[PDB]
This record gives sequence, structure tokens and C-alpha cells, in this order.
Amino acid sequence: AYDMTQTPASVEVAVGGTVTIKCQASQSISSYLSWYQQKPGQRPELLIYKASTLASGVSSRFKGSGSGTQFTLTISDLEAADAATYYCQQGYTSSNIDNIFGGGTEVVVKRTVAAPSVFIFPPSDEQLKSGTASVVCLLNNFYPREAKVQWKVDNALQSGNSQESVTEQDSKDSTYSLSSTLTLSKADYEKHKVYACEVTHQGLSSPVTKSFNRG
Amino acid sequence: QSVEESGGRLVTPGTPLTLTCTVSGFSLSNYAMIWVRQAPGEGLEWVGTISLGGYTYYANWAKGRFTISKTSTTVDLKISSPTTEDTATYFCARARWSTDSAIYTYAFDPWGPGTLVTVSSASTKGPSVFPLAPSGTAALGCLVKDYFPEPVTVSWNSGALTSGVHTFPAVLQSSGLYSLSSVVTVPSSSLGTQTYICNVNHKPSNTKVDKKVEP
Amino acid sequence: NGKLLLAVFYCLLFVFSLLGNSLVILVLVVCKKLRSITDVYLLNLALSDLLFVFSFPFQTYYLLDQWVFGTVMCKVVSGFYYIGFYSSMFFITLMSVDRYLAVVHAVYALKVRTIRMGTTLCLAVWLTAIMATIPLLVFYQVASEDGVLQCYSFYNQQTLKWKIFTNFKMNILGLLIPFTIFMFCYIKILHQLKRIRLVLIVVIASLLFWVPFNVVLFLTSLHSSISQQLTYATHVTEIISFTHCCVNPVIYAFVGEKFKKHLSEI
Repeated sequence: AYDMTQTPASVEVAVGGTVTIKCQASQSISSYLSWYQQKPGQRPELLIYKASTLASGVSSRFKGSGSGTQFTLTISDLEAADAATYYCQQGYTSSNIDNIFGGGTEVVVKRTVAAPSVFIFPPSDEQLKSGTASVVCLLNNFYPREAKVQWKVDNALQSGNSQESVTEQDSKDSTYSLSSTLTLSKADYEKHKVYACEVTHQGLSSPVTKSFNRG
Repeated sequence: QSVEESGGRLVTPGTPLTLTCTVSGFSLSNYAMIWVRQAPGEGLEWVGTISLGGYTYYANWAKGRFTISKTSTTVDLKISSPTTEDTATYFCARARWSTDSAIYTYAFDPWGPGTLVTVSSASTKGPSVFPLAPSGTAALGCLVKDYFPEPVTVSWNSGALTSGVHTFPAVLQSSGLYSLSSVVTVPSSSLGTQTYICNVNHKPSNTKVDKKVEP
Repeated sequence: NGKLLLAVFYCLLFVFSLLGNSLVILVLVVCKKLRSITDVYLLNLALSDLLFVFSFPFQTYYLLDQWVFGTVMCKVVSGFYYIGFYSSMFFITLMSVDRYLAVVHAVYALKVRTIRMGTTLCLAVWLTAIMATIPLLVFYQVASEDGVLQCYSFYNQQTLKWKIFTNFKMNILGLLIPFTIFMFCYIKILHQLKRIRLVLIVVIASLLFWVPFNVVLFLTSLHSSISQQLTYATHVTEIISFTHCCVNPVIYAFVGEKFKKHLSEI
């Protein structure tokens, strides 16, 4: 019945800027919208209720407006700690409802471009004894999130045997970290000599390679 | 005011489950209680609501599979027959404004620390810890591998070291078992003087590991 | 701090109204067998006033602290209030019609004035009042305004039409038709008699008690800064109206000689 849609899926904004998030209902609700914020790995917190009134303890930089169908939330002076996900919730009715919450909008704080730092970790002796080899390469403290990594064994490309993990945006520095792990069979480890992780990111003029030879 | 969730467990697909939400600081006769669920890396999903008088309202998809009850101090949510798609973090919230028929039930505050529920036929397993030893600054870490289910907590020097510690989210492998890495960057000169120990803790299997990394 | 004073006033009204209605019912049921038709309507009017009397303690405990009785009681207390209002308003019309029928149509009066007619009309009036009250109750319920409970009626923008419908229903059904019947009957009765005062005083009192309430409700319906004084007006008019149940026994004990004959003895 009442379907809540949040227009911008993700918005990128510099510090000291204005952020506008729009929420919409399929049917009119007489100004009964609430806004919640969820920082990564934390419980949600209330910001505004009745679409205009601030919850006690929340700063005055958040301003909610709108009534009827359209609704808006504005963040006036953005800070590095404002990177989170915002949800609009309709408190009109609870009968024949699929979901009272919206899709959620993510705010990513803009920052000066910073090249990653690259480290390479070869498999340890214990794991090699166990029967599996893991080679890890780490990209640290970079922005933006669009970094790319390629593995090369004896100058030959590999695919389908590498997995990447990325952290959430830092609340203090607004940077990112990524880690790529390549898993090989114990026997296959000695079939080759040189391993390399190559990184492409906007902060580097040319791709940067970190490599090691068994020994 | 505080709400605490309990009952998170690894349950085989088909056996009923029950979660509890204990309350402190306020009376349940005055407020309504909301149950929400969030899949890993997805938006909030309202499941059900219990009002002042004890009238339960469920989302369309949740009708017939969940049941909410209340008592003097605790609120229980029972899952009659969980399926593999029921794995998620369950939150318990208090509605500050509410009506006995669940209209005008907007402001939710405070929230609780969600409880994680996993459904699968795979048995629990203990993590395997390996050291990613070092080769300006240096990076070193501990690789936790092939554990199940979530979560695993990794700290450094029993919590003494916290600056520059990155713990990436767990990634589900092809074998159905998770993997994770924890990396810390430190001054190079400190490598030969101080000792770094990764403390891995896995509650489901009651596993404690203290692995030291040395070049 | 006006809520405490209002609660004390409600307690005063409770005690006096309960005593008066109890005395009236006591005399009518002990020292008479309700042989006269006139006594049956008085008995029903007293039983209607007791319905108001029974809703005071909940209101007193609501002014102090808050509403802790739930939703079923939230509906039932309002049902008592509205049923009492409607029934007491209709029984006065029945009394006025009966008095007209006697004074003017005395020749034909002997056939109608029997116990069976009184019983049937009283049952019909009670059912009519209950049916007219049914629409209002469906919307009353308990709400939490940040932990504070309150019993009140809530309408969505879809069901809002029923609020206007019920307001106008109350107005026309409970004021205009009874007032028209009084106007028709008592001009003729005075025309015949000037050349009794009891029922005339009863109607004028019970109309002046409720007319401010009806007027403020009419203004509220038309409206749907004026809000604040309109709220004050309706709040005061509620108390103004409440006194009819207390004063009806006063009138019947002051005027009727039959009441005195058995009240002096006790």
C-alpha cells in the first residue's frame, strides 16, 4: 500500500557542503515521517520525527521538511563523521504493509585523492604445511573506493581464484582499505617461482607492482 | 532506558527458534515494541509490532511464520520454522509515540544491539590462525581462516594496541566457511623491539587463540 | 493545577448525584409499585443518571496520573457517557409528549396511558440510544503520547467523514427534534392551562444545560487562533452539562408531593 522510495541511492559530497535526501510515499501521509541514521557496524539512531522536529541531543544541522507525499532531509554543514546510511520511516498505518522503512540512502564524504600503500604477504610455513597456500596483497589508506588489483604468477594472469574485501569508509580520515587473497593448492605453489600483485588506482600515474620470489 | 537482545544461535533449517528482548528503565504497558531484521549488507526490514494492549501486527511476508508475545519485563519473538533465508541481525526497538491499533507509531528510540541468527546444515568449526609477518612503516597481521559461523573477534595485544588496526569483513569461501584478516601498520624500527600478538576469539566454538607474529 | 480542582468538583458531583438518584429510586421502588405511568419514566431517567454517575471516578483518576484501564474500558466509559446523554434526552421528550397527550387529548388519553405502553416505549428508547451510540465507540482507544496514556478517538483522513457525521447526528438528533417537540407541546399546554410547571422546568433546565455543548459542537463541525478559546469553551461546557443528573432528583424532590410524602418519613 504505502511504499516508501528514497530517490538518491548514494550521494557524494565534500566536507562543509549541503546534502539533500528525498523520500516519497505512494499514498499521502499527513506528516508522519521519521528519519533514522545508521553508521556502519552500529545500531540505528533517531534524528527527526513528525518530519520536522529534531530528537533531543541531535545537532541543529539536520532539517527535515515536506508533508503529504514528498519529504526531504537536509544536512547543512557536513562533517567527516556524517558518513552513514539514512532511512525514512512512515508512521501512518501498520495494516497490510510490506515494509514501513525506505530503501536507505548512503552518504559518502568526498576527499582529496590519496594513492594506496601496497604490501605483499607470502604464505607462512604453517599454512604451507597444512596443504593450502594463501598469498595476500593489501592496499591501505586510499580514496576513492574504485581501486583495481590483478594477480600474476610467472607473468601469467590468473582469474577465479582471488577474493577481495573492502572496509567501510573511515570516520576520521574518510579513506579505504582493501585486501586481495589468492588461494593455491600446496603442490601448485612450488610449480612457479615469482608472484606479483599489481594495483591500478587514480592516485598513481602507472600501475604499481609488488612481487616476491619463493625462498 | 535500555533494551538487550538474546537468543542468537546456529539452528538447523526447520527447528523452531525463539529470541528474547529484555527491558530496563521503563514499563512495557506504556510503550509499543518493534522487531526489525537486517540481512548482512542490506537495509532494514520491519517484521512485527506489539502494541500497548498486546495486539500483534505483522508484515505481509511475515504473517504465519513469526509470533510476538510480551510479559512483565521481556518481549519474545518466536520463529516457527526457520528457513535458510532467515539469517540476519534482529533489532528490538521502543516506540515513543504509538496507538493501541498501531496507527501513528513513528518515533523509535532507543534501539538495541541486534542479535545475529544463522540457519544452515553445516556444523560449527574453529578458526585457523596464521601469521602474515612483515617483509618508513611496516604492515603485519593475522589471517583467520575456515571458521563457521559468524562472528570472530580479533584484537591486538589484548586491546593495548588500537591505532591503525584494520579488520576486514568476513568473506564466504567456496567451501561454505568464512575467512578474515586483521592488519596493523607500525613503525619499522619498532619491529625488533616490541612483540605483537593477535588475539582471536570465536564464541560459537569457544575458541581462544593468541598467535605471535615475528619476521 | 486546575485539574485537581476539577477532580474535586467531579467528586462532589459524584456524591450528590449518587445520593439523589439513589433516594429517588428508593422511594419509587419501596413506597410505590410504579402503578402510575408517570413513575416509569422517572425510574428510567434515574437509571440513566446513574450511568453518568458511574463514569466520574474514571475521569477523576484520569485527571490525576493517567489512563491505566486499557482500551476496552476506554470504549465502555464513553459508551456510558453517550448512552446516558441520549437516553436522558429522549425520556424527557417522552414525558413532554405524555403530558401533552393528557392535557389536550384527555378523552383519548385513557387508552394509551397504561403500563404496557410505558414498558414498550422505554425498551425502544434504550435500544435507540444504544444504536445511536454504537458508531462513536468504534473509534475510541488508548494512545501513548511519549509514555503518557490517554483515551481518545482518532480518525484517519479516510474515516474523517464519520466524525462530521457523528457531530451532526448528535446535534440534530439530541437537540433539534426534542426542542421541536417541546415547542409544539408546551405552547398548547400553556394555552390550555394558564386560564404543569414541573416538566416545563425540567425541559428548560435540561435544554440550557446541553445547548452550550451543542453550539460548541456545531462550531467545531463548521471549523472542520479560534482553536484555543473553542477548546476552552467545550471544556467548560462539559462541566456545565454534567449538572443535569444531579439537579433532576432535586427538581423531583422539590416539586412532587409524592416524593415529599415518603422523604419526610425517612
